[PDB]
Amino acid sequence: HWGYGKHNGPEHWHKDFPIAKGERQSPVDIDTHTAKYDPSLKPLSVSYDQATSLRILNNGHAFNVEFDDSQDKAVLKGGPLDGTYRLIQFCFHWGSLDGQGSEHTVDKKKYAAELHLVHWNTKYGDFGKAVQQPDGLAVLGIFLKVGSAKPGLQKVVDVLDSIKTKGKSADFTNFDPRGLLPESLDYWTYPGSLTTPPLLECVTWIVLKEPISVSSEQVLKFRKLNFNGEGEPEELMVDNWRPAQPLKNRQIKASFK
Ligand SMILES: [Zn+2]
Repeated sequence: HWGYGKHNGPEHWHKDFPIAKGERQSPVDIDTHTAKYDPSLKPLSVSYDQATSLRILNNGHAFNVEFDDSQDKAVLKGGPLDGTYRLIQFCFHWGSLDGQGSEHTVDKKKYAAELHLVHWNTKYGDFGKAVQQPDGLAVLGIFLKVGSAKPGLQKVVDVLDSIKTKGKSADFTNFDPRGLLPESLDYWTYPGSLTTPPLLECVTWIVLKEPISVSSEQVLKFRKLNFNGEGEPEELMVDNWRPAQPLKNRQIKASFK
């Protein structure tokens, strides 16, 4: 099935998921000289006080940390959103080298990595139904650059030996996602999609202008993960990002001048 390699990477995806060639695909390039500052835009409200992380998983494409989404413990609201979106997971994408790794790009620039805090619209009852709705998901995307270390990522880095290969998971309780946010919540926003199959166009993307810094030692530990399962030839999990897709008929709004 799908991956990032020459035989099953982003250029092949459309054969199984034809929406890959659609009108609201993600990620995109964020052109800061055409993104418009938007007045109707409230500030973003991140309410992650009650967040409960469940498990971390190497799914053979990335890793995800999964969250207890049985109640309003961790919600995103405000900004461009209507209603209340519950955090269900975060996924991470990164590169083989520091100059690539992000899915979204800003003025064609690629960051070392990109995190997604994935939330589903409470009015659809669950994630399954949510993803079938054009406004069903809100994804907060945070760029990472290699500079100093992020302490709130170290928990994650420290568990990665336990999930080196596809299929492996580990308990990951009491992880605080607030520790993955930059200082500023200035953001750009646009309608798009999942960046991995099934690539459904159900996403209000909210991409933060301010990147976080991670150490070279932190990102290096992501690059030691594996795409393959235990007892298969070792294939390092790197470059698990989809490249920027056609903007087509969409405007990217900025929450800031
Ligand atoms: Zn992701």
